[PDB]
Amino acid sequence: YVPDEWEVAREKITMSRELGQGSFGMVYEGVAKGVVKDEPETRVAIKTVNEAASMRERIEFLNEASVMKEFNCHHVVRLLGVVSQGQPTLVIMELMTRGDLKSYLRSLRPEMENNPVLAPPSLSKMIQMAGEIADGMAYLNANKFVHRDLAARNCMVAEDFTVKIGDFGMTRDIYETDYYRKGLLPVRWMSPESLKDGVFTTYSDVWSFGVVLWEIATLAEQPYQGLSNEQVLRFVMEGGLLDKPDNCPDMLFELMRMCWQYNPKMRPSFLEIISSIKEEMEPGFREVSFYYSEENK
Ligand SMILES: O=C(NCc1nc(Nc2cc(C3CC3)n[nH]2)c2cccn2n1)c1ccc(F)nc1
Repeated sequence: YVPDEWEVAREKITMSRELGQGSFGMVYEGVAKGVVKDEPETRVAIKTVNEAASMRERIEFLNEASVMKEFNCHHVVRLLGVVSQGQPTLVIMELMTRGDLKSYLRSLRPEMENNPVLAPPSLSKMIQMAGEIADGMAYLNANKFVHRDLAARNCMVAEDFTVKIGDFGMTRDIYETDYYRKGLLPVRWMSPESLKDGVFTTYSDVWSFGVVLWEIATLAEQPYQGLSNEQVLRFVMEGGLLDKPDNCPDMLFELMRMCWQYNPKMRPSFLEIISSIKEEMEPGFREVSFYYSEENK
């Protein structure tokens, strides 16, 4: 691994409580100095590798993390720095206190005790999440990337409830059942063309986005529940679709349906998705989004 402008002296990092498991190891919260301009103390997340990992693994952890270096969008989790000189190997990133979107959605399901409970997210809360996710995705596409694993588990929730495209390749061992080996495919999120030809584009990311909306509307139920992984492949490739979740506003299901057009060319783009809901976005969206930025053509 070649040390970069992203290197941060170990002494500038403080690690406290653990947050949750990542791909190469436990993710911690803590504080960092000089990673967000000249801020002496910024709350950050700290990715680690298990100490008993080889030199090869540590380098692989660092190389994977480096793909994030090119991005700077309000609706994509930011990489802040890297600790590669000596051990433990660290990656410093924007702190998302509310965890992955799949865990956050699952935490909103009623508990089964006799106590009071928050009603499920309103349509406006669901649209705000849809817009922020679509904005991060429109940003990635403008930067010539195909995500290939867009799903609620790969989105993160901030303290203020802002949803962002999360850190890349972190949930394959957290949500094992969301992946199918017979490499590892997230079949319940895949477009018919990706299942048939193994090809992924922004239009297949759009398909997966529709699945993310269905996850939001069901509080992260498993898509195509009652179908096995092989049955999912067959059902989707034959033009089968997910049912409208009970109580899902038709407006929201219609957007899912546009995302699930069998032909990828007939699917809306992420910019097209945002445009259709922009009037419903909180006013700050016009100030922070890629959509309203100078970068959006
Ligand atoms: O890291 C993931 N999950 C573990 C986790 N992380 C939390 N917060 C956090 C991690 C990060 C960046 C990786 C450094 N920022 N904020 C957190 C807060 C509460 C419980 N958890 N559990 C993860 C998951 C999906 C996805 F797409 N990307 C990353």
